[PDB]
Amino acid sequence: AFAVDAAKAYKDYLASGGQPITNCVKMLCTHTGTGQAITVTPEANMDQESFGGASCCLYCRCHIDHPNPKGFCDLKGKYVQIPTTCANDPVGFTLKNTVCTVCGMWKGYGCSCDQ
Amino acid sequence: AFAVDAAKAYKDYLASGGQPITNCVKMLCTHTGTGQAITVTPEANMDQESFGGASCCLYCRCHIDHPNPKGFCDLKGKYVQIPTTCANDPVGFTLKNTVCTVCGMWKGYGCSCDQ
Amino acid sequence: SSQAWQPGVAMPNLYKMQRMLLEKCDLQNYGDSATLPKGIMMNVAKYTQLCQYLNTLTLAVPYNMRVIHFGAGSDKGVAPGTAVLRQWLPTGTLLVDSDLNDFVSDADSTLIGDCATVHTANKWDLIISDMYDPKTKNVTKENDSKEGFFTYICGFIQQKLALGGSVAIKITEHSWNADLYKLMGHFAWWTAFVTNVNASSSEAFLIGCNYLGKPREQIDGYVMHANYIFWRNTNPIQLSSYSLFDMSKFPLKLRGTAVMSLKEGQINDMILSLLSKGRLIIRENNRVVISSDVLVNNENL
Amino acid sequence: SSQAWQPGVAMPNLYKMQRMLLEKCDLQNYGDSATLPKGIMMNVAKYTQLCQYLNTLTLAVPYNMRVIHFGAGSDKGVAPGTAVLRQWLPTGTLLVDSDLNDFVSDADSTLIGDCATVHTANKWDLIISDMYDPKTKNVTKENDSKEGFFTYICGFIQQKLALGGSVAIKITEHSWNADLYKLMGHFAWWTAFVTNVNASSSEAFLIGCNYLGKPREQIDGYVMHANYIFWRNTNPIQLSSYSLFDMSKFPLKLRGTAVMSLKEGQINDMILSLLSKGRLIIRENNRVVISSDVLVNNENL
Ligand SMILES: CC(=O)NCCCC[C@H](N)C(=O)N1C[C@H](O)C[C@](C)(O)[C@@H](n2cnc3c2c(=O)n(C)c(=O)n3C)C1
Ligand SMILES: CC(=O)NCCCC[C@H](N)C(=O)N1C[C@H](O)C[C@](C)(O)[C@@H](n2cnc3c2c(=O)n(C)c(=O)n3C)C1
Ligand SMILES: C[S@@+](CC[C@H](N)C(=O)[O-])C[C@H]1O[C@@H](n2cnc3c(N)ncnc32)[C@H](O)[C@@H]1O
Ligand SMILES: C[S@@+](CC[C@H](N)C(=O)[O-])C[C@H]1O[C@@H](n2cnc3c(N)ncnc32)[C@H](O)[C@@H]1O
Ligand code: NA
Ligand code: NA
Ligand code: NA
Ligand code: NA
Ligand SMILES: [Zn+2]
Ligand SMILES: [Zn+2]
Ligand SMILES: [Zn+2]
Ligand SMILES: [Zn+2]
Repeated sequence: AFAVDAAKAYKDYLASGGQPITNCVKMLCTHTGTGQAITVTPEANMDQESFGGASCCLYCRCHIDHPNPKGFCDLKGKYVQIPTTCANDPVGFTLKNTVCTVCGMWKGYGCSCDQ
Repeated sequence: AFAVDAAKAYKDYLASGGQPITNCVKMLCTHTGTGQAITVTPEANMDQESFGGASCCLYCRCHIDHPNPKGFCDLKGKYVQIPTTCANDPVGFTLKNTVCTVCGMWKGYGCSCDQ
Repeated sequence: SSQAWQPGVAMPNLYKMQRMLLEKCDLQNYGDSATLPKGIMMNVAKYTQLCQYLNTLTLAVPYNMRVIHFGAGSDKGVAPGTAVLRQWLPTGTLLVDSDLNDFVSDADSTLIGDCATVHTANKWDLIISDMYDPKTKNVTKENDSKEGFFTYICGFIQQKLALGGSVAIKITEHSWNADLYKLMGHFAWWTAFVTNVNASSSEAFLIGCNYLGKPREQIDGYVMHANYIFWRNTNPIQLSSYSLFDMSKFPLKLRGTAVMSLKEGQINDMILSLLSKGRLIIRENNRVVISSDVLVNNENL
Repeated sequence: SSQAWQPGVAMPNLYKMQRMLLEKCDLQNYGDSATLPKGIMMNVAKYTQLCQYLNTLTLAVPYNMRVIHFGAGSDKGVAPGTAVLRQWLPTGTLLVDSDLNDFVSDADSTLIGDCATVHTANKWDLIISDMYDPKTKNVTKENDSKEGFFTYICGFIQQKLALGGSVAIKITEHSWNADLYKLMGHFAWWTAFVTNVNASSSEAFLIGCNYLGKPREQIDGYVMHANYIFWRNTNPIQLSSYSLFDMSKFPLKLRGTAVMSLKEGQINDMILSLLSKGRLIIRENNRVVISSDVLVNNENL
């Protein structure tokens, strides 16, 4: 019944004042993109930065298994858009937040399906 | 500065009443062996069980990196002798205990270099 | 009745000489289970008894022996059989294992994926296979020779087993292959061995002892499997774990068997005789390099 | 002076035609650094400018393009260059990368180990290498042609690059190989390209554009490297990151270049002409399978 909870470990490490994971790979892009959360190519808008997906995945970066039963990665091989105000901690951001399955924007950072 | 502490996670999981990791590979042997902690072949004495090393390694079993800088495993490819009274939790035992570098017995379970 | 203190029972020579038709396998003690020592898994007991039986044959045991083990993972994610093989084999023996799914192992190297993706430059002294697909136990369809991983194994033996080397390949009533039986005739000796702890199962290990690289005898594989089932159908084997309690002579004795590099033309009758007796291995003695093929593809857009 | 708005500077043809002796490289602006956009790593900027320059050449861009990237890991454990390559390449492009040490990557498949252990069945449309050993920057010893991974790369190009494909191989003053320069003459066109963000370094990318599989011109590699250093020594390049701010035309245009399977005898002058223009790729179109050799050994007793 034992499984390491890396997600909770990182969350608690951040709460206690630990420095966010660094060296996430920020891409050059137009910043005139769709603003969707996770895309096949950088899609940052004016208020976002785009990063290589693998480098923003806690499981990829920590060399641990992915929480999927198939062990598949949401981010590897794609690009993740992070709000510029949150780009000091892309791993934290992707961990804590969730993508709307309807419009593809980050819930609470672009999703407007609630009106 | 962030690193998962699987050793502490397992220790805390055990403290809280979680069931020890199962399916450690117990070997058939004479039980007339040297009783040393970690050996190239099963060396259980009358008061020990011998297990395949990899299956008693928290890092091997959890698919996470080994705490060595080179990532080398103390147990993989060898056999670990566990006191019979402790054989319900070989991963816990090897994690919590330390091998005497002089005689090769478990400190406090065979080591008598202190007299 | 002495069989209960043996590690298992080998198919008696007279049954090998028959010409039976294939029947359904009906074991008297199907469903029964032997009583294992406290806390010992079936697969540890099974491999222990297999190794105890192999101790009675003329295995070549060279310095820097090379052993590969297919089907080495369990549904528990560990490798019980590999751990018994490593206990059995001399210390320092190069052990490689493989399985379709991920598992943690005591082998010196583990390859994950279908066995067909496994490639090796060098030759081996001993090949162990526990590969098995339980889907084959379909009693409602005819029982024909199977391909799949058995095709790989036959090719691997002909291409990568050293002369003088040996094999043990797990089969069952439905998991079997005619060419593999035919290939048993390319060894100095062969049998089908049933472990006493698993005697209520149609499982056996097909053992080829001392590889000769050419037919020593012609074996029809469809007939031989029918002979094997006939033997199993008419000779109940009493479940037993007795041999598990005496491990004092378990270690495979390091015979220091000689390794020689030889070419096709130089394998005369004197060499063949040495091979047949477990006194010689023929293969290069280079370093051991292995790899698994990885299929690459990009599933985006 | 317009060079500052380019992604970099390519070695001018007249310098390629010289016959200089090899000198020490002395860059006017050694030690200076360009001012990168906020939070952008040098290696992202470097690969972006390299891809911007490659956009000006006649690259073949087939459907289901195949790209392999050697030296793809950083000391940070991630793969910045691979991420830029994947941004640049059409979506769905098969991307494989490799490095000596472990790293996490956006490539479709990553192989860890010395490049010499990397094997592939299939041919590639584009080969990128950033392999580099900083130990070569030893100024106190003579500067001779280097082997090591350059030997692998030359063989990989001759054996595994599709006709019509292209390469970009990182070199420096001391990290270079004469045969690789010679091999540049087996492409329809070649250059040494210096990125504007790294112009204070003797680094360049040796680019072979549209592979022809045979010498189109004879190049002495010792002389050509001397020509390259002469150019660098006499043409200061102003550090610049200007081109990083305009990415609207960055994506490699999917030209749908035709792929054909052809045999040695059928490569006439019409085909060669098509290859030379980036209008044709010649290789099988099977599935992509890769592997890395693993050395096996048992260090017990
Ligand atoms: C005294 C009393 O009440 N006993 C009645 C209950 C007996 C229960 C036991 N499961 C049994 O013996 N049976 C009952 C079947 O009807 C006959 C059959 C199918 O041939 C048996 N059987 C033999 N070897 C078998 C199989 C078999 O299915 N399979 C799948 C095999 O692989 N093997 C090797 C199975
Ligand atoms: C106005 C004022 O006070 N400036 C004085 C301070 C200048 C500092 C700067 N580091 C420099 O230019 N130097 C000073 C050396 O004495 C001359 C030398 C060795 O040739 C220079 N240099 C040129 N290209 C170089 C190298 C070099 O070492 N290496 C290793 C190269 O790879 N390349 C490509 C290095
Ligand atoms: C009976 S289990 C063997 C368990 C293992 N020997 C042990 O000691 O517990 C059979 C194994 O064969 C493997 N197998 C079946 N078909 C295979 C194939 N085509 N290639 C590789 N492995 C295969 C399965 O994954 C399964 O784990
Ligand atoms: C300049 S770094 C490249 C970093 C990477 N391209 C990036 O985007 O940041 C050079 C790399 O080449 C690798 N390398 C050097 N020699 C090698 C060899 N013989 N085989 C494989 N990789 C090698 C080193 O491990 C090193 O990480
Ligand atoms: Na079966
Ligand atoms: Na053998
Ligand atoms: Na250098
Ligand atoms: Na190309
Ligand atoms: Zn991931
Ligand atoms: Zn939405
Ligand atoms: Zn371990
Ligand atoms: Zn001691």
